[PDB]
Amino acid sequence: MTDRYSFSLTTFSPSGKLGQIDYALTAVKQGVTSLGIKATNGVVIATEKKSSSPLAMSETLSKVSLLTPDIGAVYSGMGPDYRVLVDKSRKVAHTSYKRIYGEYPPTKLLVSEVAKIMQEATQSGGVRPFGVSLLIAGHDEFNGFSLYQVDPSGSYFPWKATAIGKGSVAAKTFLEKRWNDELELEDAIHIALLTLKESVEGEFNGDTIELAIIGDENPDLLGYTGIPTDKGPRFRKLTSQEINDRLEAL
Amino acid sequence: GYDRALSIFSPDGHIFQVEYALEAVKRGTCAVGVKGKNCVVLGCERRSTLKLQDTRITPSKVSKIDSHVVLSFSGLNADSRILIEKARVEAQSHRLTLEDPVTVEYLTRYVAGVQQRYTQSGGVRPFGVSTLIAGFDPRDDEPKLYQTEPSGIYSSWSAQTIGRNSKTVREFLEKNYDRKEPPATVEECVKLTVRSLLEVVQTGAKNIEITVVKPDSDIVALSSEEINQYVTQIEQEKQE
Amino acid sequence: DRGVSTFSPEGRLFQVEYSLEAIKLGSTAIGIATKEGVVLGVEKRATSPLLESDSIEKIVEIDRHIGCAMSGLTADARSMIEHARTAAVTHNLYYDEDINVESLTQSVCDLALRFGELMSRPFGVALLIAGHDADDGYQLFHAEPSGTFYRYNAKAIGSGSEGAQAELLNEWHSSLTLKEAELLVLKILKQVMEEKLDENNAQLSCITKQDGFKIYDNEKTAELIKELKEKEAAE
Amino acid sequence: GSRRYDSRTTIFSPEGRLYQVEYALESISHAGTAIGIMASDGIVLAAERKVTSTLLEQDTSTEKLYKLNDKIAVAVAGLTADAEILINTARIHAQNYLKTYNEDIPVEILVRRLSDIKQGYTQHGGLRPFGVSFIYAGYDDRYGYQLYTSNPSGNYTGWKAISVGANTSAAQTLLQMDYKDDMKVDDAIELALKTLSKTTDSSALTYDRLEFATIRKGANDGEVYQKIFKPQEIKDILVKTGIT
Amino acid sequence: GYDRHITIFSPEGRLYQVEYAFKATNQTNINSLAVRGKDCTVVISQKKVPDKLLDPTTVSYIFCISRTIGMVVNGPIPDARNAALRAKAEAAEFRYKYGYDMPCDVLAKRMANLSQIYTQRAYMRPLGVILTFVSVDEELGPSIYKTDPAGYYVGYKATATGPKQQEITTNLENHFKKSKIDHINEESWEKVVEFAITHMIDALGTEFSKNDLEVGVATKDKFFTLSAENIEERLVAIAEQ
Amino acid sequence: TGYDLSNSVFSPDGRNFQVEYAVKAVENGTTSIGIKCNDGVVFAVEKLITSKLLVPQKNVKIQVVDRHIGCVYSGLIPDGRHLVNRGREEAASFKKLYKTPIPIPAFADRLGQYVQAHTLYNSVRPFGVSTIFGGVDKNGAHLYMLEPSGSYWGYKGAATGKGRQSAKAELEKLVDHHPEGLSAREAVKQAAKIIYLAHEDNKEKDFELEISWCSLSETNGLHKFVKGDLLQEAIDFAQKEIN
Amino acid sequence: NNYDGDTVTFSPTGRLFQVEYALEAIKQGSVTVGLRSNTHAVLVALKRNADELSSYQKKIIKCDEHMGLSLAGLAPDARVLSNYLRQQCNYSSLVFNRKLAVERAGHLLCDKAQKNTQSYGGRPYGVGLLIIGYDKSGAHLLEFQPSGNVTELYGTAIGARSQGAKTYLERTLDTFIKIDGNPDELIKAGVEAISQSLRDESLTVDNLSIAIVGKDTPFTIYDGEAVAKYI
Amino acid sequence: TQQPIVTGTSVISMKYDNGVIIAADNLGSYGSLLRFNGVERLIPVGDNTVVGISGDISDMQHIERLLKDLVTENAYDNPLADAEEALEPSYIFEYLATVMYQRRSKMNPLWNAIIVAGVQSNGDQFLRYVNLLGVTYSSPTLATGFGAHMANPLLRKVVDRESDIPKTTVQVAEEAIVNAMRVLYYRDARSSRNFSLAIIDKNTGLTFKKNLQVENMKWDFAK
Repeated sequence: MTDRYSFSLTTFSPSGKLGQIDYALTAVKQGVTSLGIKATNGVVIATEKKSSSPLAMSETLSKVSLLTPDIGAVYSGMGPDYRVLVDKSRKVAHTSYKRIYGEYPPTKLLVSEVAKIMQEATQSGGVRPFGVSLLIAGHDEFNGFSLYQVDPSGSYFPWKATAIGKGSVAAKTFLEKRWNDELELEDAIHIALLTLKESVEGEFNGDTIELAIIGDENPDLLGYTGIPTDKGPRFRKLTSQEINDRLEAL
Repeated sequence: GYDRALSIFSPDGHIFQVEYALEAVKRGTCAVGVKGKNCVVLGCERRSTLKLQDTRITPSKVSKIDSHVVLSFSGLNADSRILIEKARVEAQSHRLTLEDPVTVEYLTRYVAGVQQRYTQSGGVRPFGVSTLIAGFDPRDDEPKLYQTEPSGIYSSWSAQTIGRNSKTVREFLEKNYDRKEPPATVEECVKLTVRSLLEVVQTGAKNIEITVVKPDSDIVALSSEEINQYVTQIEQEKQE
Repeated sequence: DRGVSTFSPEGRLFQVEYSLEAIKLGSTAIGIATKEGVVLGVEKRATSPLLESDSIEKIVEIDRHIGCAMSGLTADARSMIEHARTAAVTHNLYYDEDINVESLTQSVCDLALRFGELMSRPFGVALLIAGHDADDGYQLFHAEPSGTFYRYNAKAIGSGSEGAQAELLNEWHSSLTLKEAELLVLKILKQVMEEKLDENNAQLSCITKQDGFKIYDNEKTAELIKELKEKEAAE
Repeated sequence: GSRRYDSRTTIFSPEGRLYQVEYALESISHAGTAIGIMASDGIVLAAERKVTSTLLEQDTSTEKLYKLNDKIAVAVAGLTADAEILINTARIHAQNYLKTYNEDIPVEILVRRLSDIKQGYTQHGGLRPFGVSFIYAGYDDRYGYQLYTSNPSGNYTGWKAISVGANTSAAQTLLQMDYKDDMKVDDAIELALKTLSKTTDSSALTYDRLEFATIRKGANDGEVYQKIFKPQEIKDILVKTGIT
Repeated sequence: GYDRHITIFSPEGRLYQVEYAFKATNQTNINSLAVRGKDCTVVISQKKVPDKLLDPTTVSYIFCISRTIGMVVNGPIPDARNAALRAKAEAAEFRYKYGYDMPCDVLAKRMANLSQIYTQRAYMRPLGVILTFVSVDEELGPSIYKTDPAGYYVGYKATATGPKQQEITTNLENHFKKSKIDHINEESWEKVVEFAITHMIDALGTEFSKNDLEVGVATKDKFFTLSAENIEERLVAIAEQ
Repeated sequence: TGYDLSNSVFSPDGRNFQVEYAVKAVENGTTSIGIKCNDGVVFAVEKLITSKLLVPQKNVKIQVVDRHIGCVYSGLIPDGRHLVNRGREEAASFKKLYKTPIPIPAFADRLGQYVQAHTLYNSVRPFGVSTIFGGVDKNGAHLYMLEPSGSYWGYKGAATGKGRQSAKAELEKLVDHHPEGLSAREAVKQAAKIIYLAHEDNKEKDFELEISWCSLSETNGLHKFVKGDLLQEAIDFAQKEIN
Repeated sequence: NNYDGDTVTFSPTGRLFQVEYALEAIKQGSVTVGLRSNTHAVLVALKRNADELSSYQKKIIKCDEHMGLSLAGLAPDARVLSNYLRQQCNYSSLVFNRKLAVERAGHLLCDKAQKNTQSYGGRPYGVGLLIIGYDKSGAHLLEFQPSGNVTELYGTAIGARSQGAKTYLERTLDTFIKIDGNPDELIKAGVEAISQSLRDESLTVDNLSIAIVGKDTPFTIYDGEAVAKYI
Repeated sequence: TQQPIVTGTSVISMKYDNGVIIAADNLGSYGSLLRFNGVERLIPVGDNTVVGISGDISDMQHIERLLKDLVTENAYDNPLADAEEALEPSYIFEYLATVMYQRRSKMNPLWNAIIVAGVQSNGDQFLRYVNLLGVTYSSPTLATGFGAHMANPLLRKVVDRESDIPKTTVQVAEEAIVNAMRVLYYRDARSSRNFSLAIIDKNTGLTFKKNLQVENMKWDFAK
């Protein structure tokens, strides 16, 4: 035995292309649409819960994941690759930051760590690149609210608003017309729901849509009282009912 | 770890990776070495395809390995730095354990050994570099000039050249260098070295570098104007 | 591609067979064993007249009682010589005696098949190992990259080997003197060399019980070349 | 076994070229152009972001210009993710040197170290090289203001003015034409922006498509200041030099 | 075309070795079904003993992973037992480290993560199996969680696996469309097994003897398999109404 | 194509062709069988006499594991020995930690997991043997057969090698004609007959019969070779049935 | 063809070509014979020279006072395998004060060769061995193939033209097995056996190599004028 | 490095004309506490060897498992496992002696003193000693611990040198051994009344006697 694949499986072709990265981006293109919009007082990330079977309980499959109390993530592409990246991202937030500085990392630096992991799967021996693009939304004291996209290559970019996957080209055009620097969080949620409806074929309700926000601190979700400086997580996943309430004012 | 045998024999008994490393040397800028009666001169070609270069800080082609030995090369520039660093470390290690600086032959034998090792070790490619190593042994006034190549073979030379168009300048040296009477002075040796490069170089401007090494750690690099005076005198004798 | 340790359909290791081809391109080396000593001779083959030929080192001392000549990719021989010298000295340290010529040769040949995916390829050089010990007297061995070694009364390796070996077949007998062997190596080297043989492009050496391993001066060899010329003109 | 699938990233071609290095250089030729110009009183770094969007958050964005320490900065051309791996290594090397000798690392020593790391990936390990070319702008008290470049081969060279990325042939000709030795920073700022304006593949050169930086002794008395320009500051210098 | 031999991307962004592992899944020609009751989770699977020289008691694709968790496998037996041994080791280690029984959904995630690694690392091949984990979880109640060679997993109200999974799936879908609830509203596990067998008979259009089936039942604090005589009693009750 | 050049590669069918090619080496080997009786198991194997120069009864093929398990195999003999060596290590570590001798089903999985592991990577070759093994433990007699894929099941009777079809048919008759069961001494006699009958597929060269058994009443649950008078009695019974 | 690039690949008919190619190296090797009675065991080997100036390659290697072998094929591989046998014989004596049984020595050689046929990167051994010995159960002769197959025999031969000697031993079986307490006659039978494999060349004084082990006879090798008695 | 916890006392033995005899009591002491009263310290290996062990009982149980494994291993691929290639007393001793010396050389000894008694293939008597230090020696009589000081003097009166062995019958030898065990019970505070005795004879084989008791004792003179 032993892993005898100690050589790169991603290499430059004569034209300068890194084939395996391009092919990973193609897998992302086939993936279900997900989006993110930044407001003045928050950020929203959303996607469709494309259920593989009606016998499947789609609530047990989480496409939108909490990374830290103030940082959340969504994806387009290969689900299993995303799941392991969320596990690694949660751990690296602790090992390379919280266990050193006694606080959670700022959004840009956690994004940087996830990007590094994705870059290494593009150069290390005997592995393929991750077949996902991530959208990471978060808040921290000194940088405020932010939204980042991370690609299979490991490259990352900050966005005011964006979309990835199936109908991203049409969705990004829709977002360009609606986005301004004076949006409140509720306005951004409204725009998110409008944008997402275009790429969804079948049912469009709280049970088929997954949506989360980075907004105000939620002391009701902290689990304890007594420490004034601890005010609760800014990440909150909207319920099925909360989504449907905003679909009547749609 | 990556263990793949990159340097292997072919049916005709050739190791192509070593032979292709020589082709990288053929592409590199020309280097020449000439030993006189009491000195050795190292000449190097600078391709003038790159102007707007900062010549103060750009890596120079001749490198001191110790205060008494120098090394020049033709081939991959990045590869040569690894050989130069290893040679410099070994030179200090030799002083530390033997309490005497390296002989020119010893330093050559070490660098050549490193090059050979990279031709039958797994997971590595050969160095795309040939070197000219020159200097004087401690407390000795006899000039020394050696050559190494990617395969790891080395030998001593009265005069030698490596790199692009080295076939032409070797032709010149073979008819102009007399063994019974080598260039008796520094002037004569530098003149013969500049002459040999002028067969190949183009403009005698910032394209020719000259370094003179004398006994007892006396090493100096000639400036543009000093070399320009040799270039001037050579062609004025040629107009006849 | 294909394994470095692969067998051919004929039952031979590809890489070993290919290294033997590299040795055929090497400069000639000849050895002759007599009851008065063993002689070793080589063709230097300088690539240019500006190359100082006395820096070409194709005959090498392993110990006082063992010498060695090489042919092929001569850079590959350096680690083999290093190992041989270390083995000879180490045995003297452990046993307070000289090592047998055969035992030294066997130790060198143990390195040969240590390649795979250890070193990445076989050695591209063949060795003639000559020496003397009390048990078996004057000996000459031929060490190959296959790991096999044969003892020889006389042997030639390199580019002019099959022509030289046919010549050694006719000339060798069990009563040869050391002087006769010296001239015989010179005669056969002169026959197979491209350039005209002189003291600067050829080198002689010998191993005797009394004086041990010695590389001959260019002045000493020059006299033997002159002695050869005169005796060939004598009939 | 596994040999079947090995691309062999560290071999010579019959012509004596390194396949992967050559192909990595081909990749870099499609990256946004980065320019460095060295003057007597400072250094300029100018670089073009690749076809952006109106929804990109520019003021928090960085893809071209990176700080290595207080005295040295780099301009990137190639894979951004690859560059950040090397940049972090370079930042650590600078701090290692500062801890060991209690002096800031000389520019060339940092450049040589990163270049040696790139070289290693071309000779051993069987891994793909880094698809990155750097322009190093820095200052130390030995050589003063210095410009270097390094590429995937691990070769590095010093420059008075240099470009990497797209359209380097056109850019280098324009720089060679207008550069003079007695030039000052304010003149060099103008040359860098004028060169990018002519070589760009975009229709017009605007503030949102640029990253800009200067290293000046325009810091109060014998010391050096790095200035990573803000979006509004790039907009102002574009108006000042008469490009918009 | 070596992108088809190892787990690297094809130009279409596909992993062919993963897709071919899904095909190996149906090599046994066996169909399985899982449903949830009020207090239990039932899993049934076809049993085929084609050789008379075989000892039929040793032919099984249902595994007792822990006291609480059961696992049925769709795919070749060597890969099935590989996955079974690992799942047993993981469940035991979990209890030792964290002081409570490994939940069904957590074990499914863990095995799914292991599968994901085989799709990304070249030296390891995917296992040609689909794993259906069942239990009555102390927090979530009756649970069905299914893993595949892509590293995908999800919870189910009910599920089916095998060559004729679609027929069984649609049959189950139609029943839950009528009842409008996420489970079989029945008190005893015996009647939930009877429901499971009845609806497999309806979907496949075949009758079963006691030796043609294999049944596993999960209740609070234990998972167990039924004997041939326990299944016979189940078949008799089905025929008598 | 090219899917059959490397181990652990799935073909578009979902097949591992290298494992299927290992089966061909098994089918090329000599015939070996196993019979499960009332309180134990019997193993028998065909040994081809390639030459008169082979010393009779010396080249023993059946192998013991621990003191209660017997193993026989058809195909590449060295591969079988490698598998038995591993089995002996597995049985030793089990007994070291748990005191009791390894149960037969437990032992079966240890061999199974090891053989299956040689289908997971391209750096190893699958086993070129099918192994028939078993013995007596606390729950009674057990007989198993293990294939190159790692697949194994429990058996009433088992056969592998060049004459497996002939042997299987004979075993199926015994199962039908004896639902109550077969005695250990009967099973030895029947094993001799079946090997003699299966030798028709290898009729060119003559052969040597080798039998072993584990029985609760006849061998105290220990593995023993059938020797001397009991072996000759079985040879006579076999020779009588073919004529 | 497409399945002979390495030892880790079966062919579609279930063959291992690298092992078969290693077997071919033995057939190119010089002939060597092995035979035994109930008191003694004998090896006879035809040594091969490179030319008339060269020595004749040694074929027989001593492993212990009671055991040794003869080789045919790659000689360095025989050195590796014989070194391993020397160590195993030695381990048995030092740890258990016990002379290693010849049958157990065969089992150890089989297992060592097998590992080189199932793993990537390695290669099969390219040599065949004939092991003779005298232990607690009398005289023994073994034949080793680098496939891993080891076989106990009364007599055999391996190498080029070994079929002639093997047929002779098959005829003489009933005669030479009875040569008890007469070492010279058992060697005569072995020298007569190896003669059935000679063509153009005959057995000379530096050509022939003989080894013997028995009841009160340590493993000893005869070369040179010591075999002139049998020419 | 450790300390012995549960321990066994003397093992005694001697040669006679046709074989060897060995004996040891059935106690496992816990310091001065006579804790375990049914411990067998003579362990037969086949039908030709008996290994007697004193010292640490946990280490004794480990050695017992090594010997059990040795028999299993010897039977592997060995058609003559119950004949010419059976385990000899000399093989069993040399193996144990190797282990003991290796363990002391790693500074982690098996805290025991061991006597291997048996008869070889050719009928020769085998009797040799080995301990925690790897020290070995042979003698017509051998004893460990207290036995060395009290049993040997009595047993040496029967067989004083090699030439006394053929003159010593099995009845005389057993009588001497049994008397020595009584003397040890009188005088060793870590001994018990109950003991085991084993005879290995070249004609009658291995006779293993359990549940023997020290009898014919004198106290009456308690004056």
